[PDB]
Amino acid sequence: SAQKAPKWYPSEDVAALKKTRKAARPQKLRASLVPGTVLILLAGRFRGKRVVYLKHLEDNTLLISGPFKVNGVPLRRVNARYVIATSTKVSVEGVNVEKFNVEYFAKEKEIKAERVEDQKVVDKALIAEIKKTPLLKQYLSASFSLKNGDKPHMLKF
Amino acid sequence: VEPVVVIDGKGHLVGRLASVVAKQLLNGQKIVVVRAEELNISGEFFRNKLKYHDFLRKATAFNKTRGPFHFRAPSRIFYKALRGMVSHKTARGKAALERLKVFEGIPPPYDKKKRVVVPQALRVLRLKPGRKYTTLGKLSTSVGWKYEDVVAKLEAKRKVSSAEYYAKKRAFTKKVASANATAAESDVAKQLAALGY
Amino acid sequence: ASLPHPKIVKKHTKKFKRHHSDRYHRVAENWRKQKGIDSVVRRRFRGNISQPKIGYGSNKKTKFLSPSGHKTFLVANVKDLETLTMHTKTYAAEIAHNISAKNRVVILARAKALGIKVTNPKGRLAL
Amino acid sequence: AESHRLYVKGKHLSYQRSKRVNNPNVSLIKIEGVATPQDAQFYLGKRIAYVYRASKEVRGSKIRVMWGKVTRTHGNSGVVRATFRNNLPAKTFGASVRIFLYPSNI
RNA sequence: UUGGCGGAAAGGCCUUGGGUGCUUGCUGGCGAAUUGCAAUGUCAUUUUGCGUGGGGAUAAAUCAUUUGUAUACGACUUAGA
RNA sequence: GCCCUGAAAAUGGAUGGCGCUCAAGCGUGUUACCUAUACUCUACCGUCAGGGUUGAUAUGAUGCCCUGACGAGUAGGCAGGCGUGGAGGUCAGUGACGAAGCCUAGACCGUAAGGUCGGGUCGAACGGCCUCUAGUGCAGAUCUUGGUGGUAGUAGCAAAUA
RNA sequence: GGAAUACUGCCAGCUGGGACUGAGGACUGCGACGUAAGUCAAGGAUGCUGGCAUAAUGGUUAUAUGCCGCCCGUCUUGAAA
RNA sequence: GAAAUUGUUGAAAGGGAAGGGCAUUUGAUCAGACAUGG
Ligand SMILES: [Mg+2]
Ligand SMILES: [Mg+2]
Ligand SMILES: [Mg+2]
Ligand SMILES: [Mg+2]
Ligand SMILES: [Mg+2]
Ligand SMILES: [Mg+2]
Ligand SMILES: [Mg+2]
Ligand SMILES: [Mg+2]
Ligand SMILES: [Mg+2]
Ligand SMILES: [Mg+2]
Ligand SMILES: [Mg+2]
Ligand SMILES: [Mg+2]
Ligand SMILES: [Mg+2]
Ligand SMILES: [Mg+2]
Ligand SMILES: [Mg+2]
Ligand SMILES: [Mg+2]
Ligand SMILES: [Mg+2]
Ligand SMILES: [Mg+2]
Ligand SMILES: [Mg+2]
Ligand SMILES: [Mg+2]
Ligand SMILES: [Mg+2]
Ligand SMILES: [Mg+2]
Ligand SMILES: [Mg+2]
Ligand SMILES: [Mg+2]
Ligand SMILES: [Mg+2]
Ligand SMILES: [Mg+2]
Ligand SMILES: [Mg+2]
Ligand SMILES: [Mg+2]
Ligand SMILES: [Mg+2]
Ligand SMILES: [Mg+2]
Ligand SMILES: [Mg+2]
Ligand SMILES: [Mg+2]
Ligand SMILES: [Mg+2]
Ligand SMILES: [Mg+2]
Ligand SMILES: [Mg+2]
Ligand SMILES: [Mg+2]
Ligand SMILES: [Mg+2]
Ligand SMILES: [Mg+2]
Repeated sequence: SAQKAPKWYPSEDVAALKKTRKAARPQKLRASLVPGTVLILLAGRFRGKRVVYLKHLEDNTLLISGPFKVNGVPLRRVNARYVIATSTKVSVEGVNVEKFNVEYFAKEKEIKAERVEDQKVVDKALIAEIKKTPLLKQYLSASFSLKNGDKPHMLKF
Repeated sequence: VEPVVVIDGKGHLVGRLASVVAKQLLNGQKIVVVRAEELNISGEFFRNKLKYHDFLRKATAFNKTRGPFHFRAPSRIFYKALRGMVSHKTARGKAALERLKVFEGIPPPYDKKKRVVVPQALRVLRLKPGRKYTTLGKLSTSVGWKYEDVVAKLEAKRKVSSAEYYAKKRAFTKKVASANATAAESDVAKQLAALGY
Repeated sequence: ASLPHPKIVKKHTKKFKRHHSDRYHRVAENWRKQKGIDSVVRRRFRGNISQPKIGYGSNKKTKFLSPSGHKTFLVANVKDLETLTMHTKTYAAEIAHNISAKNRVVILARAKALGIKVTNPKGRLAL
Repeated sequence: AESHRLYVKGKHLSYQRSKRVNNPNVSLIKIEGVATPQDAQFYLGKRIAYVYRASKEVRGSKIRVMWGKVTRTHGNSGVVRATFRNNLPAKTFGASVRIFLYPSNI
């Protein structure tokens, strides 16, 4: 032959995995993520956009709204770890929000009419609350950018 | 933090200033040094005149041409102290040194641009009072430099110009104050005040 | 088409080229350990060629594995090939260089049939 | 919005090194605005980018990025250490670099 | 566009007159999504070749030959419509 | 105590260099920071040691499996292996539909000696495995024979009248 | 006279940020919390989401960049000599 | 029909040798993957 055949050959039986022990416990957010808190997004498509926190969801994310009619950002998912939690807050008492969950955003282009109509519903309430305080509406439309002489490790936000 | 930093090297101590500049380059900050002839050196004039003469007496015996090169101008004296603190024989070295310009007097592009000082190299700050020291431009004509009077002449001329520039500017900021006043005490004023502004 | 096997680590991938094989043509690249009394290599001064020692010995569990997943087995004909039937997630075939163009169509065939992998198809391959 | 920047400006100073041996695997970054280690703690873990130009287009782009994060403080004056996925080119000592505000705990 | 000033490397600076876009000084009407939870994003300026439409300008150096204020050879210095 | 004198040698030079004067000097003290092949934890290789285990039960019992510790090296000792000519045996082994040989910043395997493969070139023979055997591995020996460079288009080709 | 505080030490006191690792591969062990059924951070990582197609990534190679590297062989206490 | 050595073509680098080590940029090159309803 071209080579003396092996004397062994291992077992082609792919074995099972050991009973792993990693429960999946809930994620407690940091004490600065109160729903209705204005958030600075730091990455992705709407980086720099100032934005209002709506709801923790089960894939650890945050429900964001913009609101759309203020700065163009939709009801959206966002990861806590790419967000500066500012120290301004809007009341979120008038806002439904309980219909929104993971499966809402589920990958099942065009835009559903539901998304569009839900937007207006949630938005108009937030916009209603935003207007009770001056220059908050503008502040939301302006983008955040660090300036010459800003040192993040000092700034309050 | 700035693209270029221009240093009025007046009243500074040669090697300390040299030192900060050599680091500033190696980290990629473009630097121009100006008024290199009003650079200071600790110790009385004679000592440094003597020290320089040592430097002079060093030359390749078989061909003084390839010998250590004794540059006599203040800029060039100062550039020596700097090169000594950079690894100039490597590309990184050369690159750093290409971010540096040194001038005697302050020539035209810079003459109308802000210069800074380097407090940790300021003679007046560092040197103990009473302690004697040396002026570079005076050290230089001492050991051969040819342009001490030509620079002083162009400097006095720049100084006239720069001060009428300043007289006019100071007269303008007066105006904006006496423009301001009206709104210095306005309602918006008070609101800004509430914020540190 | 192959087993588990952990992430194949290689530890030291460059060749080990005999000292001064880059100096003189007469000195082959094939490794040879420096013996001479002063030699900087044998004495291991900083900044020289590293020498082979058992520390580079590869993981017992991913050793001999080609990137695919299988130890390669030299195969010179059909019967040679057919040793590998049961052990198809473990080995692949390399058709010995000296196998005629016409015979390699056969072994490629039977392999196909048997689900056996071939490391070097495209043999003396037309087109 | 003349300003669009969501990062702090950095310079690439050195590899980690002794007097005569360098470790390419770690880079010493100098974060603008950071004087002391106490400050530089803010940025630990935060992602760095070096951004360079090329000739060959890739993702329809002639601009590229080398990514990595700030990992530990260095020395007494706010210099900080960093590892990148690959390892910065050393031609880049004294080049600009970018330190982002994420991962955030603000 | 009206005046000026700048020669240290000035190649830049102030000033006069309108024209034009923007104006977040203020008050409204719209837009943004789906780039899907970060990757991937504003394009800066060098050269260099080609393309067009306009304005423009229309030579010299070398080889060779020659001089000998020059010369080992190159080089130097002359001369030739 | 520090500083000054005492203090003179031959290329131009050395607190390592620059340069430093309430030091970047001398004495002392307080903290922080940088960094070896060392120390601590973990993966992997090997070596050594201790243990489990063919009880009827497919594929290595010089094996599989569990555990701990250790790793510098000339001269030198032993061990495990790689490569070459020829011999017994066996793959009813490869081959003119292309052996061997050669070339190849092409591929894969081995810590390594090396092995394997593609493309090219070629043209009649040649492998693997168990063993046997030695005229068995080169960088050196002012080694042997042969072949070739740099030197270099260089020294030079100027005695004897033309 | 009654306190505070510093300094030092202890806690099987509570907590934030950052880094490297994830070997093993059914079960068997020691526990923990539970009234219980059960649950667990208890003899070694899982879960969720996303990216990649003449590509993400990895190997080789050339070059550049930072640091580092004297000529081997030999006799010798000592060799780049 | 090897090597030394050489011409040509093509690629690259070169401020008083060249060559080597760790690391990465940049270029060239090369891979390992494959099977899921139409
Ligand atoms: Mg808007
Ligand atoms: Mg001084
Ligand atoms: Mg050096
Ligand atoms: Mg010795
Ligand atoms: Mg370091
Ligand atoms: Mg200039
Ligand atoms: Mg990112
Ligand atoms: Mg003459
Ligand atoms: Mg003497
Ligand atoms: Mg001397
Ligand atoms: Mg002493
Ligand atoms: Mg001291
Ligand atoms: Mg002390
Ligand atoms: Mg180690
Ligand atoms: Mg040993
Ligand atoms: Mg053998
Ligand atoms: Mg043999
Ligand atoms: Mg023989
Ligand atoms: Mg047999
Ligand atoms: Mg052949
Ligand atoms: Mg024949
Ligand atoms: Mg034998
Ligand atoms: Mg013989
Ligand atoms: Mg012999
Ligand atoms: Mg030989
Ligand atoms: Mg020899
Ligand atoms: Mg020898
Ligand atoms: Mg000839
Ligand atoms: Mg001749
Ligand atoms: Mg002769
Ligand atoms: Mg595992
Ligand atoms: Mg690929
Ligand atoms: Mg190379
Ligand atoms: Mg060196
Ligand atoms: Mg060197
Ligand atoms: Mg002797
Ligand atoms: Mg020796
Ligand atoms: Mg022939």
